[PDB]
Amino acid sequence: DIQMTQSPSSLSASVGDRVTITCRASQSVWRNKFVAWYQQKPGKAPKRLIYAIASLYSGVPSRFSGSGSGTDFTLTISSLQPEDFATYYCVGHYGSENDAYYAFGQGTKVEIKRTVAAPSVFIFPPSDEQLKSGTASVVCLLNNFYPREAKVSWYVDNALQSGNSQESVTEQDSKDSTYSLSSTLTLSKADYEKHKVYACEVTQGTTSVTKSFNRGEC
Amino acid sequence: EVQLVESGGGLVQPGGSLRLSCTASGFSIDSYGFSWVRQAPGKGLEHIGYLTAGGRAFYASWAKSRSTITRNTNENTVTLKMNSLRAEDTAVYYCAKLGTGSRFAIWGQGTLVTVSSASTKGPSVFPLAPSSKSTSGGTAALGCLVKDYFPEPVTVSWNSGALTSGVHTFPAVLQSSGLYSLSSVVTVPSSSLGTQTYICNVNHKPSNTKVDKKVEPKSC
Amino acid sequence: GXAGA
Repeated sequence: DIQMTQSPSSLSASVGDRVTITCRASQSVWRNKFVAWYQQKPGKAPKRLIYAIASLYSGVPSRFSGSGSGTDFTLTISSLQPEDFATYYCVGHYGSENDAYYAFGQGTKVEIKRTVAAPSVFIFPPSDEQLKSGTASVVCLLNNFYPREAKVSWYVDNALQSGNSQESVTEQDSKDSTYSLSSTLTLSKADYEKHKVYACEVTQGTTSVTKSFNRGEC
Repeated sequence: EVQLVESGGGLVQPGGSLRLSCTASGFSIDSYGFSWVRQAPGKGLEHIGYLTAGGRAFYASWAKSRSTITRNTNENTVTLKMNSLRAEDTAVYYCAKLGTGSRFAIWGQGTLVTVSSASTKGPSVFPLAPSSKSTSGGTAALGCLVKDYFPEPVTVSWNSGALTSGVHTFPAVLQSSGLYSLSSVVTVPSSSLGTQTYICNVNHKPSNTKVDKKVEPKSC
Repeated sequence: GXAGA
């Protein structure tokens, strides 16, 4: 089919930085002209900023500009501002006189660069309330760290766990630009009660921090 | 003013069908071509098909066999039907004039379609109790584990909205059971654990359930 | 102005 690609997929930048996002279509777009750029923020619908390659919609800051031709297009942000950290999509129209299609690029997430920050790490045993129901959720919290990349590993009596955990990460914080991460280890009540030491290990670069509890010991 | 009001959506069993419509306000549906677009949770935008201004529908190859896009000039609507739906068709669905080479652009608000055999069910809300004794330099972490609800979404507040600073409500995960699970945490001073009450307010409008859970410190 | 016209 038709396919569009943006470079990069992820970008960390600072306020005031010049930003360039490229978009290449697998074939020339309609009239070499029908490409728009959209901006999307978490939990929000996509907002169009540029159309027909280079035209800005009313109210769109002049720091945004668009260029390119045929199969290659570029979004430029001359001086990145706080309200510009978001995901950007190029979108192209294609077809013939009896054909009409559209395709999106995969999106480019523009996040805000900041100082490295180690997480505060907390580990929660399953609540007694939950254990009554026969399942044990063990929760490891990584609070307010940077960068987003981190390897969380669970250990039960010093045995690496695999396949029995799921993980979620917040969007970058509006105030301090950090991320937080929640990882839940799910075990039967039976398995949980056949072991003592529960440990969540966070590795970021040259540092691993392991936080532990022993079942029953407050 | 000018609007595109989207309706329908909700739950679809696997193998079933969705029907979504958008009603134009302030302009005539015949005047422009409109696309249907979707976005699975945490993924990118995806084009489904296009109904030209002339009234001819074309579809992305992946969607052609299951999708029909029509318009009703009398009622000023455009409509999307997709059948034989599967789990991966779970997404927010939008109608939109994309405006790639013209000045007019407009989108519907989006509506969630969940494709699953799961039955609607409110959450069980368990405490993530803070230790009475801090082991993290005078701060305590606490929260609520919002487990085994369906479908999305839930909202979480703390102390009826009075506590926002330091709160992190995490995106839900879909469990192998087909039910969702999310946690919501806040960090606070461990010295406040004796004096301050902490209650998470969990709303699950799909099941018309609200759960308020007081999270108390862990003793011993 | 769009394709398919």
